[PDB]
Amino acid sequence: CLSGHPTLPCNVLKFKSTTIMLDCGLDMTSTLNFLPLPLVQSPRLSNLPGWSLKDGNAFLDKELKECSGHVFVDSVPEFCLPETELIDLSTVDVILISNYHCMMALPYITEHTGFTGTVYATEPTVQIGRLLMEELVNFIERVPKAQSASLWKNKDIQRLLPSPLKDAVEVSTWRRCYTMQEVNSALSKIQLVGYSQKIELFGAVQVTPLSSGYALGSSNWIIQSHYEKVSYVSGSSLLTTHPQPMDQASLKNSDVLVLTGLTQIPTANPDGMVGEFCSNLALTVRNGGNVLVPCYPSGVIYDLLECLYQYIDSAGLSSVPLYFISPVANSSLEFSQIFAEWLCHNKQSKVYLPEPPFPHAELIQTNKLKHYPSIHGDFSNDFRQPCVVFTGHPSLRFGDVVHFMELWGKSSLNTVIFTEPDFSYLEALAPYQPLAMKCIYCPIDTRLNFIQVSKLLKEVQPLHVVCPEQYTQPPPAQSHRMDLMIDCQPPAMSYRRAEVLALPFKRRYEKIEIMPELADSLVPMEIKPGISLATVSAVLHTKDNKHKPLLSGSIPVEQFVQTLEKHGFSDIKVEDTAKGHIVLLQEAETLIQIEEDSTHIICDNDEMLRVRLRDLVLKFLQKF
Amino acid sequence: AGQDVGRSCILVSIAGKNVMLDCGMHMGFNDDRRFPDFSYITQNGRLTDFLDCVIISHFHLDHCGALPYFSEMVGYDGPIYMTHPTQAICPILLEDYRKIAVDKKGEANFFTSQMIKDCMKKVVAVHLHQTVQVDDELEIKAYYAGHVLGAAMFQIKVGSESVVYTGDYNMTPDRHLGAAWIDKCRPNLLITESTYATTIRDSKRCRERDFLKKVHETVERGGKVLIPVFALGRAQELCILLETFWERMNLKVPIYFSTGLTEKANHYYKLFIPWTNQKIRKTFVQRNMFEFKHIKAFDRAFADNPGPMVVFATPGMLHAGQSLQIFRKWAGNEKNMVIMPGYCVQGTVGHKILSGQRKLEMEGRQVLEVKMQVEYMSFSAHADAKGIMQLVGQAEPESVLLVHGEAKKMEFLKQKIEQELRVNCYMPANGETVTLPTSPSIPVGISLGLLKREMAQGLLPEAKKPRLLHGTLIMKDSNFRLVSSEQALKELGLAEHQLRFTCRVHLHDTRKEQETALRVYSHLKSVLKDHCVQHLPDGSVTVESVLLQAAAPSDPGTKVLLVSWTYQDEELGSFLTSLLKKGLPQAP
Amino acid sequence: KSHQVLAQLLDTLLAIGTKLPENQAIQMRLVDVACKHLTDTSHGVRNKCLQLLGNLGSLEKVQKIIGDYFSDQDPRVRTAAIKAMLQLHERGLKLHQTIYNQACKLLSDDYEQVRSAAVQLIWVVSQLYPESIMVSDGSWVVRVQAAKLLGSMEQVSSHFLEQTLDKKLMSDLRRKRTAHERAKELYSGACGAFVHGLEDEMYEVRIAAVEALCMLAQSSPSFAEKCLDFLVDMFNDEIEEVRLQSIHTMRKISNNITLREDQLDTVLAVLEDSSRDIREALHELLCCTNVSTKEGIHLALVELLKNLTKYPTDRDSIWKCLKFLGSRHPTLVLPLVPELLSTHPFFDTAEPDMDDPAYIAVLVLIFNAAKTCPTMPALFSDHTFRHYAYLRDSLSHLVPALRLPGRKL
Ligand SMILES: [Zn+2]
Ligand SMILES: [Zn+2]
Repeated sequence: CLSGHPTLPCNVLKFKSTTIMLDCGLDMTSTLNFLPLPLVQSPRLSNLPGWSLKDGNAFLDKELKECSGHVFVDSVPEFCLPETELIDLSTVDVILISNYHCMMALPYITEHTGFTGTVYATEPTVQIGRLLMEELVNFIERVPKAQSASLWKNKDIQRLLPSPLKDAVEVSTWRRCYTMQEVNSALSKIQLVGYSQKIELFGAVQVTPLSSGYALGSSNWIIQSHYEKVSYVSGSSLLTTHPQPMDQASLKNSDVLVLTGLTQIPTANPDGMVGEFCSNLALTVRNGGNVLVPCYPSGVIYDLLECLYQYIDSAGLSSVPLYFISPVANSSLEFSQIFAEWLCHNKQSKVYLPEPPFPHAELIQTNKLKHYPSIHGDFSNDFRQPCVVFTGHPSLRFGDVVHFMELWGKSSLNTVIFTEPDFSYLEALAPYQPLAMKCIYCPIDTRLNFIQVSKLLKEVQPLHVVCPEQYTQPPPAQSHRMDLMIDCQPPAMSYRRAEVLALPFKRRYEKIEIMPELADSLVPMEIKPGISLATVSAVLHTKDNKHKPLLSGSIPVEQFVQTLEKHGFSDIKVEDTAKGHIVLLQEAETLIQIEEDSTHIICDNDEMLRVRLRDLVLKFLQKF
Repeated sequence: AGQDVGRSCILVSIAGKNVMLDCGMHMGFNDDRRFPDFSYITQNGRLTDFLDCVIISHFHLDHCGALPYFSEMVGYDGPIYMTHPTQAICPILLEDYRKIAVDKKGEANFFTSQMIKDCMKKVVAVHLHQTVQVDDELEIKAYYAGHVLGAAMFQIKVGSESVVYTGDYNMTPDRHLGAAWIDKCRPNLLITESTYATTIRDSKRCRERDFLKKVHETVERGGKVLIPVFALGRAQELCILLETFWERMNLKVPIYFSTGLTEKANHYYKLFIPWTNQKIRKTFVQRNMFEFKHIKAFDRAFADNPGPMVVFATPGMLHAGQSLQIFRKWAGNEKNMVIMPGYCVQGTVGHKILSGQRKLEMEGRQVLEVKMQVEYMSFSAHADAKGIMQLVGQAEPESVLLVHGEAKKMEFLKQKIEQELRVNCYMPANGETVTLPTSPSIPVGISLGLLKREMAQGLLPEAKKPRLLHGTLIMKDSNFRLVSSEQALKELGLAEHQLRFTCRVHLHDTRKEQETALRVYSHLKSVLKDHCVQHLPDGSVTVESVLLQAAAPSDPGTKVLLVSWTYQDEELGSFLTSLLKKGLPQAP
Repeated sequence: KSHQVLAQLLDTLLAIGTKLPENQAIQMRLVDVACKHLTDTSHGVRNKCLQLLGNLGSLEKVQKIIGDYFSDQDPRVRTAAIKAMLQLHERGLKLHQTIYNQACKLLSDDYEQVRSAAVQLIWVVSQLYPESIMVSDGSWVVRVQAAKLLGSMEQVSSHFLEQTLDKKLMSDLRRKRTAHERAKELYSGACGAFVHGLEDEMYEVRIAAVEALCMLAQSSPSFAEKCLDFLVDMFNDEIEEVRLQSIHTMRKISNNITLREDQLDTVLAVLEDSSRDIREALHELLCCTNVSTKEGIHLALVELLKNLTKYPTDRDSIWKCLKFLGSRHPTLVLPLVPELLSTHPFFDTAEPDMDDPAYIAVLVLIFNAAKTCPTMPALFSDHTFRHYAYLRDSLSHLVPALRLPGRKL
């Protein structure tokens, strides 16, 4: 006997690791670690120069925490992981997946503690996640220096001594590595799951994807029992409409409406930010040197790719090619080429060489597009850098962007324009602040803007909507509301708050199959009898008609004496009292008293008359 | 109760299912060997445009031929939607069929192109396992199966009634095929397409072995190997295997093939590339399917009988001109190989000439002299003998319907059903053409149980009692669905009727009330022991549901005992009402 | 009170009783009885008390509880039951033979994560002892093959079935039920899963299939002559994993086998790509095997010469494999001696290069095949004797000692 309660161990607003439990389903939503957290350490680079080696000494004879402008750790970035301790992984059956993003911490919970069950997701997201983990481990294992940061994690009494932004986060269990074993031994468990499937896990609860349009496979799984509408939302967008835009034809009478992904930037304009980025790239290619745009692997970068392709009809002349440095670049390109069914209905997925998502990237490949998906001796043909280079990277410490930043660190000649807003200003450029670059941070991101979730809640008319984080308060360095409207009450979640907001009391299943029985007559409730021997098989008690009801109802004395006379009885004397009626039958000396909701019969030693009177009085009421 | 009114038993299967007041025509087909008699579908059984689900099976016209041509007469804007891969192959195949047959002054076909264009772009695509929103209380889900790289079965669920229409499902795939999936839904009506029932399917390795050895034997004698197949059908495996053979032996042969609009075939095959196996998906960076060598020649006009040459004709059984006009020269030569990669019905020209017609005309009193080594393989990739029994053994069906068989082979197909009588014995009735075969289905109503039924799960487990699991919670049917145990009294607005059956038994005894009280107390602990009875201080006894007191005595020789029992255990009291009637014991 | 509280308490009891004490006298038997008497109503502690009683072994005599619970309501509790019964198995406990009958009701479960363990259950109950019953000889193998035939329906329940059959093949292995499995049409066995389990799905089950194949071919000396064809024709799989596994399963069965025309399908794995880590395995395979005629010997020799002139970075492996080939069967090269080296009956000219890495291989092959040959120097040239005299005195790990009349000792 339990209820649904989300046990979330994270306080990340972009990602989520909620676990919406149930009575017998025990389902868990997507689980993700802290991706933007491993940036305070030294960046992982090859061919260590002399500039990033000799710096200021540590504070109080540490010899493991260098300092150059800010605090840094010269060791492994030491990837973060949520607590996930007060819930054992031995009673878990399935883990949910998001849009190719929520598997960075997936192999850490598959072959470590528990989770011996199955897993359900779609093909494009799982393939992009595989490529992401592959490029991540490829960027980690290059120059694999040993861990030398296992001393400041404990003894937190002195952890608050260093400068801020370093002691704000605690250390519970961080793994820092994948060893190329669980990452490829855990991927051989995924099943082929499409959109709106009928997998029917555990024989009672059903999940139905929604396929919201944000990226290639932004599916919002909707776990639901016989009578329940638990809705989980990972990512959605109502402005791009290219990758099968979101539809609201199913989530009408939702229950909890777990909303996780948000935009976090309400002041910027997508069209305006793309326009200013185009102007910036044009003005920096007109004069100066090469251009560097540190971006993520395949996914969100495709709109920027299409914009820079269509920008060739502007003041920017030719001879401005595009380099793409990524170990999984060719695989990502061929996967975007092969994946075309997950596009829009007729706007994008036309199949007549007009996919408008990936075919345009190959249509312009014959004019000026050299791929070169490596850095190990491939640019020896021509080296002048009149181009723009995009290097995939999980963060600003693992990818090859740090080598290129140390290559042409001179300012007024290159750009450091970013595309992912899941970082900061003073910490992201902390080891590179002794420069004079423009430091532009155009936030390319469209994830359920505040102007969209408002109209979504208006057209949904929801109830008991749960808020993911404590952002119900106005954000810092801003002067506005930027909150969500709730009629009943605004909930709250934290690192270890297992709040219970649900009550499924086995509403209606009944395992109805081959039910044939009589039906009585009444005003509006035609009651009937039931059958025993349910013989349940799997989450369904199919109580079929095969091999004690109580009584209720007032019995009239007038109809009683009428049926006594017309059945064969005689010499029956009836008198009245203050509220009841007393009837005497001379045979066997039967005395019967009928009061308001009361009947009492007294007779002598006789069996046949007793059972006769019993069956005569029992057919005057309805059986319940 | 479903009707499942079939329309064909040998070729051009256009069967329809009429269930739950909903008529769905699945894979409306038409014959390809006729003359103003069977060009279109047999639409004489219906004169309206009311359909519940118009779903086609696969690409080529053996099962989907009229749904793209006869749409001008019966045009609907509803369930005419199809799956996703049936959007680019269908237009080009109907185009080449028109320019091959309808362009030679045919009897009746699609004349105008605007009607074709609108009935093609009016179709809505369906993704993998995408449950399309039907009219009401209906769902269509498409599974995966590798037959023509884009074929799939559909399951129509209309009120606890699921019917699976599978088009030419087969096992043992290859590089250009996939594996069939059933999802284990346990349906009730299985309309299957059985083609190779008695002929057991051998392994594919020896198949490629005999194919390569016969190709080598034909090339050793400088014979023209002209293989006839569909435009974009089961010929992809043929061309890829002959390409691998050519690169393995390193020969300089021609190895030409018909154009058949090849400027878009590779594009359509490599663009989606989703209805295939994994062997092509893992290595999509090497271009294993497209971008081939030694097969870039056109055997349309440059195919002259001069030396050993490998040609690929775009015809199943030499329909109009592909394998009939362009292959008539290499038919009379003693050294000529004509490999057939399909097995059509016994109504075409090439199939009839290969079967038993060693000397027959082509069109009208043509050259009948034809001596060669024409031998057809089993590369049709149709329903094999093992896949059908594996499916009927893994699905546990209740009714098996055989459609799209043959004329005489169907007589043996039912014999295969006899084998099913040992494994999946059920109502397996092979309906003929235009012969409806109804079937009786269950009710499967809908109810609504409250939380009280959960209490029935407590007494069911951790107990040894039988035949008593849910002997409570009487039905409370109303405008809505709801049953309860005690909440019915609350929702109907009344209380529990107090029923207390009372009798006054007489006992013959002259002893004291305490004596008879102790006597009846010791007697109630002898015949029954599962009932707990306590003694009151005044000198009476009371069962957990029955009370026994002593009324006013009198003749003092008789004692009057007032017994009272509540209706809840009334019958139990009846049993008690029996004991005092078997007399008084002789021990005191 | 709560559902998770009882599970946490049971886990604490298991951690406090099945990790330190692990003994008798109310250390492993009292907790098991307390967990068995703490049953629930609906999926409360069943999945937990099952592994509780699993990790607590009472004594070497407790199976009736799992026997009657094998027909419970939730199918996810059958998984806990089967893992607990496997934990009881791996400690002995004298498993009875009746469970196999119950195992029949586990073959048709209509669910996942149960049949993958049901095949393991039938394998272990067949491998316990084939008595007390035809007579458990080649009987459970038919059920295992029938369960593994539906490989396309589950990618996890097919590899486990093959891994279980790998050890189940150690039974009597009647030929009537073994020879008919290698064909589609059965000749009691009425299933396939041998010629239909390879080209069906991803290679993670093909690996287990060929593992079971080599495991059953190592024990039984027969069955190899009819499976070597199938083991050879599975090379054109365009997968970097199946190729090395085929090399391994052929090297592990390199005994009492023949090779007449199936060599071209297994040697061409070196021309399609580099295969730096597979080339040594292929060379080790080609040297330990036997060749029927001299045509295969000539083909292997010209292919090794091609690999040498195309990749001279692995000449040591080539010399070692040629040494092994010459030591295995020296007679098969006797009718090929005047054809390998360019010699003339009345000219004796065209002396090849000394430091040529193409002729030293043939020289060392001839010298290694010259061990048990009756008259080897009868067909030698003039410089062959001095070449042998120079190679023998320079290296001894590749050129053996002979009895040439020109040399001494
Ligand atoms: Zn067909
Ligand atoms: Zn077909």
